[PDB]
Amino acid sequence: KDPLWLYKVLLTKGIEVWFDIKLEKYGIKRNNRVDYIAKSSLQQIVFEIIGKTPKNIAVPTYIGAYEPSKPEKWEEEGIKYINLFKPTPLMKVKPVKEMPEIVKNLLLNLFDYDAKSMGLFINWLAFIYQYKERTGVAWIFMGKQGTGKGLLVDLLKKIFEEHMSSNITDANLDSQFNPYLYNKLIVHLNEVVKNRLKTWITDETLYINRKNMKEVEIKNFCNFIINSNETIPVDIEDSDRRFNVIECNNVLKEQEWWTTESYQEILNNAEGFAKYLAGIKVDRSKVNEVVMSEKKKAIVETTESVLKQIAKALTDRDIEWFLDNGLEGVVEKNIVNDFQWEELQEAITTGVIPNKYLMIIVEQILGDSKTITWIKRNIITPYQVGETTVVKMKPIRAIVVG
Amino acid sequence: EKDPLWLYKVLLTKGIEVWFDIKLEKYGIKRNNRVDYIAKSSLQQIVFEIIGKTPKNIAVPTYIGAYEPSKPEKWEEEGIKYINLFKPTPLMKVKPVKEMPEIVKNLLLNLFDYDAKSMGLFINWLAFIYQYKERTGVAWIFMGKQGTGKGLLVDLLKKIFEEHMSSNITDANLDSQFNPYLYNKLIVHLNEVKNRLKTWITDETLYINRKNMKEVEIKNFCNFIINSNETIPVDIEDSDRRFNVIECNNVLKEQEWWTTESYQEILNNAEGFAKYLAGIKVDRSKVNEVVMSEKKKAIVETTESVLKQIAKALTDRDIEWFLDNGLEGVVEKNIVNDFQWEELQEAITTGVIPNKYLMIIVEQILGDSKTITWIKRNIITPYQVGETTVVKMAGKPIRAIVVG
Repeated sequence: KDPLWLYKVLLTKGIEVWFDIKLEKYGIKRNNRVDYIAKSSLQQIVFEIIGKTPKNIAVPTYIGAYEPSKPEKWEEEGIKYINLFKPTPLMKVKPVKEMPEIVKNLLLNLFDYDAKSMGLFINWLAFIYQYKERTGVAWIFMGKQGTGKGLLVDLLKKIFEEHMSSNITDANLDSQFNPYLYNKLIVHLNEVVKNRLKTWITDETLYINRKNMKEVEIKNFCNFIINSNETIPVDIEDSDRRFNVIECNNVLKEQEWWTTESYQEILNNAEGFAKYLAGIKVDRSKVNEVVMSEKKKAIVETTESVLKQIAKALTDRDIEWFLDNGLEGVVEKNIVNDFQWEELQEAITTGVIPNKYLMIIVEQILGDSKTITWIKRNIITPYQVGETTVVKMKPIRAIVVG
Repeated sequence: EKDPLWLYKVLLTKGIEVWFDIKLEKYGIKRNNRVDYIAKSSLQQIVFEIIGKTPKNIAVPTYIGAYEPSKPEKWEEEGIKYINLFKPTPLMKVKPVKEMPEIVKNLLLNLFDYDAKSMGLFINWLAFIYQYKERTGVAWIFMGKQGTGKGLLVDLLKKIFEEHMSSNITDANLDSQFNPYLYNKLIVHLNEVKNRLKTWITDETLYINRKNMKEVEIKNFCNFIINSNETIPVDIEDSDRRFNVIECNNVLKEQEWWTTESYQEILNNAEGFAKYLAGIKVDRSKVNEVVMSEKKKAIVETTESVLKQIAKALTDRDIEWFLDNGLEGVVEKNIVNDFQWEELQEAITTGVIPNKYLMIIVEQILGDSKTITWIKRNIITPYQVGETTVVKMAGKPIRAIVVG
């Protein structure tokens, strides 16, 4: 008669049930809680609610989708959708112009009373809180322990609730399942997958596999915060566009304002901090902004290969890089004359290096004797420094940069 | 039917509480302080035995199971209705006692080597777990040799906590795809993964995967006890706030008061020990307190990199660290005259070290000749010791590193 009678009677009781062809499960949405259950589970629910087990579930057929920018239901290309994003209490919160003070001292302690980066991080957080999109930039908090990184992720975890992943470590990565990425606005990882993570930052779609559900490709809303107590947590390239790095070495127990209860006082102020974020006026040009802090510049120049730097010093004829790396030791160990010591650095700046001097340079930077064949296949050829050639210096075989 | 909770009420008469758990799609049955999650066909076999008939529809409520000792047996938050899965074991509902049974006191004195401050700090930690039933964010590592009583202290606490404790979790259970040893536990004991464990101590939520149950995120109540007979059981940073370390080298067979029966006499005193913990006056400012015992400081400085210690010595211009590590050998091998041996130390103390001396210093500490490129890529640059630059000393322009 009416194939949606049960759907309507449960809506009166504030309960919205549909069938999700995509997962072959029934969706039930209660009081800011969306569950996916099998039919036999849903039949047990409606018997408790309406006193009878219908043999046929008279409910509509929607496609579940987690999109926080869209209505409770919408449709596109004829297929009708129902939304799986339901905000937690502390996202539906009245704005505030200024944040609770003990929360303000926690972040100031984290950012070392630097306003530009702390304000840039809060602008990033506020954007996630208000606009609920993927930013494509992640924040790495590192340094020492007891600095507040663990608290700020428990502070945000009370704000974002089910939409945040807390302390995902290699134990969950080794799992065949992906639950920490399914319908999340923030994903926290503890300690750090060099490319597995760098991809998640800018992916729109991930394959979500979770236990007793179909493996499904959903759109990606994850923003990553990464805590690490190692000196070099990840390999970062010099052209990077994904990572902001903040090193904090101020321990919270050693500060003026800290008590034992401050950990739970800061946590019991989650409402105030959420109300602050709700009131930030976001600058959308600076959510995907990364800055090259000298801690990040430190991570990059320890990470990038030394053979790459030799090749690029060779390319830019940067004699000053070689002498910063101790090339002048070649003369005090009398490997080279004072006459030949000026021919050798002439060869670097000139971009025409005889095989004789090519080995002298590489062996003094690297600290072991390398052959010309090795130098070409590990420094010259892969980084395209130049061509090995006969040059009229007598016929000297040299490499000409270019 | 008439009342879609008729069956629920009739089993409560027999003292039996059954619900349906939307979160696990299983039926929960709670009997005599012990909770099961079963399939529908199993629960129908249970109620047939109780009421003599098999209902077609299970007239029971729909709750969400949650393990929170702070909350009532049922409650609600938002519209969602909850039922509690924590039900304390007998020796948690027991009348306190002001003083501990004697044979249990000699074990803890023996474990802690008759030091009261550290033993009392551990009992204060235990008492907090017993009285307040929360996660402390601090773990205890018992170390040393074998027969000291650490294993017995774990069977003693396992009789108190029973179902709320995980006993002798080893590498076999970690390699399993399942997590049952962390599901609804107040104490978790590990026998003998540096970051997997350092995170569990301070996490609020774990993803619990168990055999025939859905993988589900639950609240974390675990406090960790760690036994190990290796000299360096874990890597500990100097700023650590999670670990207390106790090394014990008193074997119990070698002590005066020990007999064959002492092992099971201590075990038959679980009630007396539980009542003592119930009566401890807890100081909560000291439950998450960690102390750096001389064994912990050994673990820290065995673990931290030599390049980090060099980099920090360079930073603090601590000439005495270098000579503590034998830098003066540079003079006994006549690598250096008596005169640059004075430039080399003032170069360290001034924080301005010519490349010439920087390689001499590093080679005598590390024991192999390293290049300037290597020193910057592994000591200078990563720990931000300073900038390599041309500095004008005397008349020549000397390449140096300026600490700052």
